[PDB]
Amino acid sequence: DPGFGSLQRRLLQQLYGTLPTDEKIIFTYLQDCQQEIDRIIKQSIIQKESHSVILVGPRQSYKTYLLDYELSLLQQSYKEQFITIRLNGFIHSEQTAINGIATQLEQQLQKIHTISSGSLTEVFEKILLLLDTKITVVFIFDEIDTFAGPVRQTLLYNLFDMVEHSRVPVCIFGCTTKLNILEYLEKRVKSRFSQRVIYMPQIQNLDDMVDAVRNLLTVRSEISPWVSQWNETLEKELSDPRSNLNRHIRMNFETFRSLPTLKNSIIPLVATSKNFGSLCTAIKSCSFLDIYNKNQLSNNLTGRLQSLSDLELAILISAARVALRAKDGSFNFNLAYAEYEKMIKAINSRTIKLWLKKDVKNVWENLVQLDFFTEKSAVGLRDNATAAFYASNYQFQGTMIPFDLRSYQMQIILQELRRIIPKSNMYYSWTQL
Amino acid sequence: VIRKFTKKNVARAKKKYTPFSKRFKSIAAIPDLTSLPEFYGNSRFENKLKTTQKHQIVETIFSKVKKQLNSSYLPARENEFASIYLSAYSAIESDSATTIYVAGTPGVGKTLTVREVVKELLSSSAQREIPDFLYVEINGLKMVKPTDCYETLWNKVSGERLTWAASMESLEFYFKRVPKNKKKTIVVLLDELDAMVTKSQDIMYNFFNWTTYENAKLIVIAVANTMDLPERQLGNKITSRIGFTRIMFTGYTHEELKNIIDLRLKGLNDSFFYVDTKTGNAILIVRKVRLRMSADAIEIASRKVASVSGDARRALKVCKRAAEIAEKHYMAKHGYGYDGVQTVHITHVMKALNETLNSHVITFMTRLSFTAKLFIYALLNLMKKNGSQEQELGDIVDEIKLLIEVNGSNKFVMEIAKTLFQQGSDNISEQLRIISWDFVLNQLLDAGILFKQTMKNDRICCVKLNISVEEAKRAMNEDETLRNL
Amino acid sequence: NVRMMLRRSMYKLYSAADAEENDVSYDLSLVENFKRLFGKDLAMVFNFKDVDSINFNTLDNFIILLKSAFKYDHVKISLIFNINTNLSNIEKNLRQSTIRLLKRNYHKLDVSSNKGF
Amino acid sequence: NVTTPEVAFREYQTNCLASYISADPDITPSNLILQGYSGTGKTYTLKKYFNANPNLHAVWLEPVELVSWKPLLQAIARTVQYKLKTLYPNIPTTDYDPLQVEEPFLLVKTLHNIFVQYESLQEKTCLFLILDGFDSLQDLDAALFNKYIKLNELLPKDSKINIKFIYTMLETSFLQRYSTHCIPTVMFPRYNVDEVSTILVMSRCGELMEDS
Amino acid sequence: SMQQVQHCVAEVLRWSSGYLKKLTNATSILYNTSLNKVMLKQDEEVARCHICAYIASQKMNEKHMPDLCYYIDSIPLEPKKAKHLMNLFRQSLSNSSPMKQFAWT
Amino acid sequence: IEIYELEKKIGLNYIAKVFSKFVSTRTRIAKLNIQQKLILCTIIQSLKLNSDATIDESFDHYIKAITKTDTLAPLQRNEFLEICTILETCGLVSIKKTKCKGKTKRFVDKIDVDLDMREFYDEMTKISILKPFL
Ligand SMILES: Nc1ncnc2c1ncn2[C@@H]1O[C@H](COP(=O)(O)OP(=O)(O)OP(=O)(O)O)[C@@H](O)[C@H]1O
Ligand SMILES: Nc1ncnc2c1ncn2[C@@H]1O[C@H](COP(=O)(O)OP(=O)(O)OP(=O)(O)O)[C@@H](O)[C@H]1O
Ligand SMILES: Nc1ncnc2c1ncn2[C@@H]1O[C@H](COP(=O)(O)OP(=O)(O)OP(=O)(O)O)[C@@H](O)[C@H]1O
Ligand SMILES: [Mg+2]
Ligand SMILES: [Mg+2]
Ligand SMILES: [Mg+2]
Repeated sequence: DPGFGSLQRRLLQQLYGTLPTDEKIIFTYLQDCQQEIDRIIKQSIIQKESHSVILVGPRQSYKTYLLDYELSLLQQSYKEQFITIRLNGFIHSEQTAINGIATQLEQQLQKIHTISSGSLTEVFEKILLLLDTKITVVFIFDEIDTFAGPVRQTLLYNLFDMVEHSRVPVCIFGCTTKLNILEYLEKRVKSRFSQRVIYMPQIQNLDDMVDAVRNLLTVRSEISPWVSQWNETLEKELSDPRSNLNRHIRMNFETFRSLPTLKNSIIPLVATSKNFGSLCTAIKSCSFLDIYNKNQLSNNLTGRLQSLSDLELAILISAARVALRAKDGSFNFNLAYAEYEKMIKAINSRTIKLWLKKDVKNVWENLVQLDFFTEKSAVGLRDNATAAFYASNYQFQGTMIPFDLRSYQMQIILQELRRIIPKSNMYYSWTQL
Repeated sequence: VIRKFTKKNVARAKKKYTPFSKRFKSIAAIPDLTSLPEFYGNSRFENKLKTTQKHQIVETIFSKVKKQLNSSYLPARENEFASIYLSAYSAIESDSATTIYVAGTPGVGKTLTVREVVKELLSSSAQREIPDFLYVEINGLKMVKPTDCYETLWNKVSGERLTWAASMESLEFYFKRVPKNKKKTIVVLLDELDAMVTKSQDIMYNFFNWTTYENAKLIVIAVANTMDLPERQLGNKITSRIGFTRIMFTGYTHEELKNIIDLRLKGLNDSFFYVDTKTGNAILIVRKVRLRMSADAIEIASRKVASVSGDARRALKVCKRAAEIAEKHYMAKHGYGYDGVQTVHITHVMKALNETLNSHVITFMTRLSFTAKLFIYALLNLMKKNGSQEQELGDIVDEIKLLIEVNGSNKFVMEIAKTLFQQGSDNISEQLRIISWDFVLNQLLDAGILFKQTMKNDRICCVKLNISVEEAKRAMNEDETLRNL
Repeated sequence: NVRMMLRRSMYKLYSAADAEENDVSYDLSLVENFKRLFGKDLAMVFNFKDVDSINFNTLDNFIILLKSAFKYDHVKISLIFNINTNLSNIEKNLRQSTIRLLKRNYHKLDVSSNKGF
Repeated sequence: NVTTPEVAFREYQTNCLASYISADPDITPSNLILQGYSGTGKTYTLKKYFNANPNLHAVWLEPVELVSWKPLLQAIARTVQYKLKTLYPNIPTTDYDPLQVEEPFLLVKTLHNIFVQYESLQEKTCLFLILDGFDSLQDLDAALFNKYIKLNELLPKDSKINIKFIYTMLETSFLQRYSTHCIPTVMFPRYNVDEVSTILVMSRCGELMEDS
Repeated sequence: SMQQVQHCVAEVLRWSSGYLKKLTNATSILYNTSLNKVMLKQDEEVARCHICAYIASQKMNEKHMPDLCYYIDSIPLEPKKAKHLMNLFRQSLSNSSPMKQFAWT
Repeated sequence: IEIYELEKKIGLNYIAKVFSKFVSTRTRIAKLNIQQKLILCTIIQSLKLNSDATIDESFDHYIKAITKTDTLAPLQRNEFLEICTILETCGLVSIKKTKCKGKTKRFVDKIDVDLDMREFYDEMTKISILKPFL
């Protein structure tokens, strides 16, 4: 059935957003904000007016999506009128952004018709001579908050000076998740900034999510013979308020309120269907969404507890008992083994094997590996590479004492252990202190 | 030869190492540097950003207004101008070396006044009342390294390209040992002086100690943020050498900002334009349309900006934003695309001024999901009971569980408890965290609403509110469910 | 740390291989491409001086890091542990998976000055 | 156009791999995560999936060997161009040195310079980079994975070679640090006792029988 | 500040009654909005509330009682300066949301 | 000499002109309205209790002081930071960005005051409605 293959490919590329520019999907709650972006681009590329603007919104809130849509829409009619320089706050540092801007300037200027040669002082001086009809330079500057540090903000200073005073028209689109982005800026940088902040729209009601799902899953072109029947199946499942798809949209609205989150589950529902009737049954039932939701929680604390052996569960209950009785919540191997040994004698007195410390050591190491115990006052994963490098050159005191004396703390407490251990388990009576 | 690491991206400038002190036999053998071709300055990139235009772009009535209010394109700076011009003129005429300290808040016209003083001095030197001088401008924030100033100034003096230490000794020898009849006066503007402050203060001491030399003929105009920058960040030697007579650039009053904006809009306010009604293109002297921007709107914008900052950039940007809002409404109502009286009203000015005053924190928290609001609400309850301002995440988990299990007769909670704890599904076990727990935790950390401690234990890691508590409560008081319980 | 151990080991390996038979990254990918760069195969003998004074977490992580070279067909690795106290001190500082890894081919050799007079 | 293999207790994971991995870059995610603890069949399922589909172009890297971020970048730069030479031997190429990469933007520039010389190809294809054990890096920090999520955005959209990243993770907390990025994740839960018994029998009886 | 608002509207015009209470409430709301939105020099501040009271009075004459009379003379400033500041206040705070949600009736 | 030839022997008055030109919290307070004096009272009161308090914690104190007094309409957080910027311009407030020193260490913006406390209480006790806010 090549028609179902065509319909499945079309549904997948609608869900990945990789349609052509004239066919690309903009949601209703995203129109006006897009139109605002559509003004600023068109005031820079076409009318040669310099702009600086920061888009503020959470992750996966269609900032990059709307910016790429605007650049691709203006790319097909005004191609020689602008160049694009992309910087990212994660990849580019404060010193490597100059080289990134320079090499992007050569690979963009020859694409229409040197800067990046020499030392950093020479390259920055040549950039300042180049920037400080005319071709509009458009800066897309993601994670702008990483360059608004509390020490010195040289690149933001120079770029906003390029917006303010240069004879070359410059458009800067910063993007961030920080709501209070204007307080991050230094006073002179804040003075040179245009104070134009666009906050991305949030989903306000369930009808916005249902309308966006309808936009994502309706085939508005006739490239398969199965398109029409799929459209009435989708409209029947979306217009029914008591359907499974509306229930899953409502669950996403209350918990995540994220259309990429829903798309990551809808994509393997479409892709794993083999024919048209299987796809219709899958979208009517949405049982694959339940299987997806079960798999997304399979490596959490509950699913990791349900994979434990009897001795592992016994040692974990013993360590939780010792941690609940302790005031700092701290324990070691010796106290947990004492609690385990007392528990096994009190079970066998009313058989169950007592394992020796030599064999309980491996169980303890697996429990540390499965993130049930943490080392006491452990920082863990560091935020940046410099702090991790400093941590790698220091010998911690926990790594020099024997393992039976290392202090540990519980990731799950005994009250949480009693809730999800079944009452038919043989160690269930020891989950209450 | 096997190398322990490689540096395969070395970019080394072609700058020489021999300083100026070793290129002549003696002090008496140095020739007249004024009569030298490379000395004292005696653009190749401008062609690269030009293209051919094949569309007649439509400039409306407000386009000339918005181009007019740009900072790139002095009624209120006449005493600062007089002081700086008198000091610099007296130092040029008497072959003296001096320091002029200027400081102020952003956008109060410091750089503009210094550049106008320098242009008027060049005009005076063109008609021969003062000896000829070189002008050098060094911005501390446009330097990759702070020592590049040493590389810059000497390159403006001799035309040579040296390394920074060799340039520093070259400048030292030139200022100290070269006689005044053999050299030329140099006026150097040090802009953004706080960026030239290092840990050892080498550059600051060198630049303000060269001004104390007899043979230097060096005038340094140092532009800074504050009056007490030497008394805070510099030693007593540099503070002594800078001096005591320091020039304040105070913020503009509302009359001065109003005069600046009216001097921008002098030729186009209350004027007439030829506007083609089919397209909207406006031509200064088909409908004759009269353009005005009201003086009351400009006045109150000047009053607000003058009370806040005195920033001329802020006043110009507020007026430009009001013109942009009026132009957006005009192009919306007239159906004008991109290829009888038009008034920039006071409501547009008040829309421009309030746009940076409306807070999207409460609006952002109002439109969050139920689980993020439940997180914030439980955190507020913990701050109410134990009063810590930092709450453990396990305490938030147990407080969320308690708030669910106590209000178990609330209809919304009855409808949503299976969603929070099983994702609406059988075959999914009772979970220890709610659904989208780390999702809303990372969402509130991304927005800057929360601060999270760097620990690897998820329960005793603490979380602090980064915003004020009453706006969080306010946002929690808008919701119909969290109001009830 | 483990990174310095690997970098010193791979610099020593590359220096010896060039000293007998363009530079590479001092990293375990040199073990991967050793036959492609030198033609012969490889036998590494690791001698750990003063194991009682080393950080046993760092040594343990280096042992699991060296375990990753078993999937390459041309690699043989020998380890020599110079122990000064006894084996019961070093079997309680390593993890049990490391002990199970080291048990498949190991030889004790009690060589000292008091051995048999 | 994907063959779905048969893994004995990883049917959902194999179906998810068939759903997410394809030769079309138009319907393939930029980033894909396979999260599971040790001995859960992540590597086994990924090898069976790529062995059942030989048209998929995969580059296998082990970050546990690479130890730090700089040899990981150099390994990406070396192995991508080696695979591209062994994939299209009739394309004239310039051999860029992988040791030129000391910073992530240098990786972006090197990948751009490698990919612009394959524009004579007819169809857009995917190059899959499997970082099997990303959080097993001994010099790991929280900011490193953020540089790899956004790496496709600094690469040209209209390229014939479109790089796709497949990550493998061990710890749940490391994955849950990046939950708001909404990367598609397939999770590999730990086997139960009957499953590990069956796997042990069908993986070890053949060499227990033929022992000397 | 209730005594100040009462004194200013008493000087402008000529207390639980409906029209006088609504006039004082409107004058208080304009005063509270005026302290933040319109920024006054030291002398002109002394005549703030009078101006606020004045425009409140004008609104009543606009609707709800065309017979109510008011005299600008009670503002202590120069009458040109007082009228100009009154024009600024009236144009700036007529379109405010508290007086878009107010109940003049 | 510069002052003499800018206004046009040199006497005592020009030396005093230099020393007054190139070199006060009573006059700064007197140039404020009743809303800005109210904010400056709650800022100093919030800094006695904490002395390491952010702008959000200073705004936190100001809302509680209004609700027990009901003097002037309560205003928003960004309107509060604007008045703090007005008092920044006047010199009564000195806003810095420094790192907090709790369990979670990040960079926060906090209010510092350095005005003369002897002249602050004299200017505020003349106004009757501000005396609850001392
Ligand atoms: N160029 C693009 N073409 C198609 N879809 C895209 C494009 N860029 C992003 N998307 C999709 O948009 C959704 C999320 O939007 P987007 O990536 O723009 O968010 P964002 O707010 O910019 O994110 P962040 O803060 O993480 O940078 C995802 O489903 C993603 O796949
Ligand atoms: N007196 C003035 N007359 C006209 N325009 C002015 C005046 N002062 C400032 N401006 C405008 O404000 C802009 C900013 O002024 P300027 O660059 O001199 O500020 P600054 O005081 O040096 O501030 P910063 O500390 O941020 O460098 C000028 O480019 C000009 O457009
Ligand atoms: N489903 C299975 N069917 C058959 N054999 C299996 C299966 N799962 C695992 N195995 C066997 O167990 C071995 C371990 O699996 P694998 O290497 O894929 O684990 P992993 O989860 O990737 O581990 P790690 O995180 O430690 O690298 C496989 O190499 C294979 O021999
Ligand atoms: Mg983005
Ligand atoms: Mg300046
Ligand atoms: Mg593996």
